Amino acid sequence: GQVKEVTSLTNPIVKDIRALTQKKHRDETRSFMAEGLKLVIDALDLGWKIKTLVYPQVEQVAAKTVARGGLVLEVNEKVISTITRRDNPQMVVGIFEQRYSPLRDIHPQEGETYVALDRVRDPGNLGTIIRTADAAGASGIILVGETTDPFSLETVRATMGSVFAIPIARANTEDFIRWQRAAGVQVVATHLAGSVDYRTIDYKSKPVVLLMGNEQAGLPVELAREAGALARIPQAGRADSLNLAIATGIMLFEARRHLLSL
Amino acid sequence: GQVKEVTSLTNPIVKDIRALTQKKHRDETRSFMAEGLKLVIDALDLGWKIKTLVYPQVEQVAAKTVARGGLVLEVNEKVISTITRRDNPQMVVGIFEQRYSPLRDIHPQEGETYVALDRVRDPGNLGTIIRTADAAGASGIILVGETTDPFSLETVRATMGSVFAIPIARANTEDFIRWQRAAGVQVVATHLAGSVDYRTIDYKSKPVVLLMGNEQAGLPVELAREAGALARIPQAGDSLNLAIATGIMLFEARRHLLS
Ligand SMILES: [Co+2]
Ligand SMILES: [Co+2]
Repeated sequence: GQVKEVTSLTNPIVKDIRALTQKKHRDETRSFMAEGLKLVIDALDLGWKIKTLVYPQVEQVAAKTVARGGLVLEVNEKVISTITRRDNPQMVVGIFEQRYSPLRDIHPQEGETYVALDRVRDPGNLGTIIRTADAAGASGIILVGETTDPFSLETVRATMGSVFAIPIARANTEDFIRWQRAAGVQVVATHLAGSVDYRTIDYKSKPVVLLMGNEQAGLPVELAREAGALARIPQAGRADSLNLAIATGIMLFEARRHLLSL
Repeated sequence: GQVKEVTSLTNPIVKDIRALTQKKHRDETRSFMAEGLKLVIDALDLGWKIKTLVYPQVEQVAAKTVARGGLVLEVNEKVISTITRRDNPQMVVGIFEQRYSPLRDIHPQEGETYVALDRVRDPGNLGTIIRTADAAGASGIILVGETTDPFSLETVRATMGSVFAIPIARANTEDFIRWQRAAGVQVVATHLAGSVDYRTIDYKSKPVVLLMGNEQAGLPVELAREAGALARIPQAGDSLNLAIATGIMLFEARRHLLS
């Protein structure tokens, strides 16, 4: 690794970072950006691999970076707010390697809760669910099919750091169904048609996978057939008009209700 | 003539619609924008005053609009995109009168829950909370102190139309405390110091007001002190998004009344 200074937007290295706004670029580098000195520090203690740092504590992190084998760019106020796209930005920004837990290395144990999200499309929702799942003590997030990107700048930010702290797995629909069948789990799916009251469900017998549907479409029948129980949250009309993050939060706090205490 | 065609983005009438991005014009006209044919329809059925309709059922809405006093504007898809500021926008847009309920006219009763937000600042939080309180059967939202505007475009959007369905009141801290003290309510405030587990509080004896602190400062002493109970949500290792936390509160306060 090495240190190097930059003040030009046209600089080769800066073009590469800004290109992480785009999904296709991030996928090819398997990389992503996270803003915040503190967050950068916490990420390192949790075993995240850092590729580039950008900006007194500042100086020992720069040290740790070069030591494991990656770059360090000192920069002007105009560059940092270009790459992070904020008029008034943070002084520090790390570029890390993405990580996904492979689905077949997940073996749910007693007391555990996972949240599986079928074709989640809103980065706000995805990031808020990740944070909430971490607050609630879930052991993992499983992204099923084509979802919005958990490592995009907008999702990461809405995690407030929880992206570093709870594992995330991705799978197509077939592999997910196979994994769930063989995992010995109670799959609780929110799905209006065929439902029981979320509060009457057995969350204690087996590890729980909470299966949530896509914001607009909801779960398809093939996922919904895979469920041990179909959940609804009773509302003041016969409508289900809950934001996906909110419903997901409600479900996490009920499923772990018997496990969370003051 | 109440129906009228416009081409030019320069056309005065289109500049005034775009002025509803500024808070000051919104406040002095008392008006605001809501996008979507189904939303405009539901607003008209819920009895909101439409000032302006911009664009089959469209024909039906257009006639409710002339019959209730409003103006109709037929326009190019360029025009519609420029007032919104959204790629691929809805094809119908309504401009409505703002409606606040005065606080003094709310007399809470047994089985009712209200949400009070202390200087909420994020438009997406405010909007999802309005929508969630609507879904849970809450009877009112109470904006306490300086808050983000519930009738901004960003808040209205995040409500999914719920801005039309649940009353909104606004009050300075002092009128809230005055109201609350005379209203016969159990105020349950999310606040860490002095708090109990949200699940052990008494949500049955009195109509409940859930009081949710500002996202970073939390509740000022004046409000926390008045609360009948201080609540908290047990977490693994205190940092829920305001709106998630409010949803969880609402669905516990109303746990005994929803089935
Ligand atoms: Co590339
Ligand atoms: Co004006």
